[PDB]
Amino acid sequence: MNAPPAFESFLLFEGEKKITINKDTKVPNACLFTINKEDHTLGNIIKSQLLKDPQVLFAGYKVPHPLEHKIIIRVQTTPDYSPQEAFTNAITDLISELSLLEERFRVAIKDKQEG
Amino acid sequence: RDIAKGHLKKVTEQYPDDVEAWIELAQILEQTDIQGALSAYGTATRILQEKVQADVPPEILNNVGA
Amino acid sequence: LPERSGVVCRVKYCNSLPDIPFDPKFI
Amino acid sequence: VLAHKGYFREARDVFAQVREATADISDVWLNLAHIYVEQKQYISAVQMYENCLRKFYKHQNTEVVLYLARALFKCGKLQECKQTLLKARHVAPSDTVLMFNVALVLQRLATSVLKDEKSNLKEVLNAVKEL
Amino acid sequence: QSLETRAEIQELAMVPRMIVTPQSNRPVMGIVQDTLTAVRKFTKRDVFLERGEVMNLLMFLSTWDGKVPQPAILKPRPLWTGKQIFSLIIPGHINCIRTHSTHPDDEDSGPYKHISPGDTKVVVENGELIMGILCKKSLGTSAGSLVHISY
Amino acid sequence: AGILFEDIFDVKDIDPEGKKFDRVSRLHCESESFKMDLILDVNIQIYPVDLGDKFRLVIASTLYEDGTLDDGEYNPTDDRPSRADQFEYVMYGKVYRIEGDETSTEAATRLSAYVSYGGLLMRLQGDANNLHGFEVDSRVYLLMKKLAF
Amino acid sequence: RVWRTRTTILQSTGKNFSKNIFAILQSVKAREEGR
Amino acid sequence: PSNKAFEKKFRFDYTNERALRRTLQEDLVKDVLSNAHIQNELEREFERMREDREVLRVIFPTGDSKVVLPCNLLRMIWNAQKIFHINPRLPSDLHPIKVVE
Repeated sequence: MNAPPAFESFLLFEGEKKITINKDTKVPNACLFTINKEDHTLGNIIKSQLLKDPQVLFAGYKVPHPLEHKIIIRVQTTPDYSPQEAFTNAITDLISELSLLEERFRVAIKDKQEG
Repeated sequence: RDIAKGHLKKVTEQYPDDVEAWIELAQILEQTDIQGALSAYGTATRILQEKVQADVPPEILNNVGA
Repeated sequence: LPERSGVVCRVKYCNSLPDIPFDPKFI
Repeated sequence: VLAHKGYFREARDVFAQVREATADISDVWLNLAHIYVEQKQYISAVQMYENCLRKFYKHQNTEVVLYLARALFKCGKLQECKQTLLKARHVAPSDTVLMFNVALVLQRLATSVLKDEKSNLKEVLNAVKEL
Repeated sequence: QSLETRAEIQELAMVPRMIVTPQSNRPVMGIVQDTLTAVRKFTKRDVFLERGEVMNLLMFLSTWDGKVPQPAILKPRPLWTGKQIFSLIIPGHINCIRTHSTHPDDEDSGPYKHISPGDTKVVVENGELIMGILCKKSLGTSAGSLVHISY
Repeated sequence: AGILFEDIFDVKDIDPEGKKFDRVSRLHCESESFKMDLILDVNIQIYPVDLGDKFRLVIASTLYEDGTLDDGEYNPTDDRPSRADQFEYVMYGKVYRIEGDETSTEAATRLSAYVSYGGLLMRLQGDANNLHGFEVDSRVYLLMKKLAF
Repeated sequence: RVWRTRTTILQSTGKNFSKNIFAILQSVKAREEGR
Repeated sequence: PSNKAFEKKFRFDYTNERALRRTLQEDLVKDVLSNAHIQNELEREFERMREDREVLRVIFPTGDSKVVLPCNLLRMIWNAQKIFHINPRLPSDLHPIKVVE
């Protein structure tokens, strides 16, 4: 009776932003990004990508509550580079990795199949 | 000398009754492992008496002393 | 004013030769 | 040569780098200890001279004992400075440089006892005869 | 169904005011079950975390001020001890000393009383964990427990 | 400066009382010049050391060559020249106890500085003259290097 | 056979001093030339 | 604690001037060394503690020193040392009379 329909785990309602930017009060150059309708699948990859940024002082993420289809990513960067632009870059390059991998798996298969 | 030490060690490991491999190793060990040289000269001393059943040469004793 | 008198010791920066090594000879 | 040329800053760093390979060259300990005296880190110099004497000399080496006395004087161990030079005079009494240093330590200790009126009678009587 | 009642419960029966029981003056809530074994495991002397791991753990601290503590081991590459990360969990300046469950009773009697070989003898100072491994003896519903002092 | 202490030590015993932990072991070391005694627990997994190993130990209050007294935070972004750059192993922690032969009649001749490296214990037991930069409950760095001979 | 001689007695157990002291001489040489 | 252990731990005899210079400053020890009032203040305080000791000895037979009490002085003292960075290695500026009053 109280099962939320499974689509509520990923479908955004009217007005819900897929991502929400919030400033951190405890430290400078730090934000908490709240992704709605998401889980660990998208969060850990972004976290790991942020760990590659030399201008990221702190980066990690949580799903405030597993029964809540919402996650909280915290980013903290150097004074010359905001956590927001860090997030921008951490999206910009993670997509790049997956796109290049798509091309390499596609060619490795076409070379494997009838070749 | 280091290559010789490594190979002579392998010889003593394969043939612990090979008195010559032990003393030659001792001769190299004198430079870098005085206890190792003592161990080799002592081992040659021990092997001669127990397994080859020949008396121990004084050179080994002198080297043990030195 | 007379510059403060230290303990009388002739300053020697040394580089003394080591004793000649006459170590016992291996046979 | 850098030390004789007055370049103690580099010379100390060099003597330290040589010392890293071996603990058996007294001159490296002595050169370091001399610079420690020149750099006024007298405690370290005293510690080097004390252990150098115990490790390398089977007898009290008057050279090291004198270097120690020079450091001890500045180190505030006037009691040990006095005792070290008295030991040195006991060892080499015909060496007039050591005899001078003994007289100097007696003078410097008395100078302290004689400046402050809080100093007692045995101290003053010792200071008078010692002086 | 009324403010005069809602407030009365809020100021008299609310949970945080109820951490300690007058029944025995000791706490009745403690770190228990799964998280207690895990914290014991976490507090061992050989528990290490890098920044990629540490920054994941700090995501779950509410009162953390957002400032990473200097790592207990700096070279060849920065490593934090579990107790080091745990020091960020402790609020304010707490000061407490407890004995871990595996503490040899004669470990404080012989030498190494202040430097326990078995890493027993829990010590919290200035709100930081300096020594020992945590268990029911130091984190449970017992007098002198760390939460008792926190309260 | 900020170099609270410095000497050459050699490992005389690894967890003689037996290994209680896997990645960490006790080191019972002694110095050469100041004749200092040292008990140090090291992460033997990342920095394995064997018995009889010689290491240069330099307890300093800070990692900066200028001795400008750091603040105890971890910061991966650090542009300043650091002593660790020319050092192999470095630990960091607070002094949690100092102990000497003090008596109701006279002060101690020897000082024992207890330090906890975030859980990793250390005890540098010495004299009341070397342990001068040492003050209880203070941040310090171990700055040590094994001597490659 | 003896390994320690008047030449080898002067040599270190394993440390090479050239690279560091020549780096120091890089500083000293400029001072000796008055640069 | 025995009478001897009790005295050596709670009396604070002011006759051992050496211990006083070890513990208090020169500007504090001269009152306990020369002021008869200050000495009586301490003697009275020690007598106060002695009397409390006889009391406790009749309050608590079986010598059960462990007790349940309002404020944790033992912990609180430590808390104070950490809050003010007391560092028990210097002579203290707390004149004993400040304590008694």
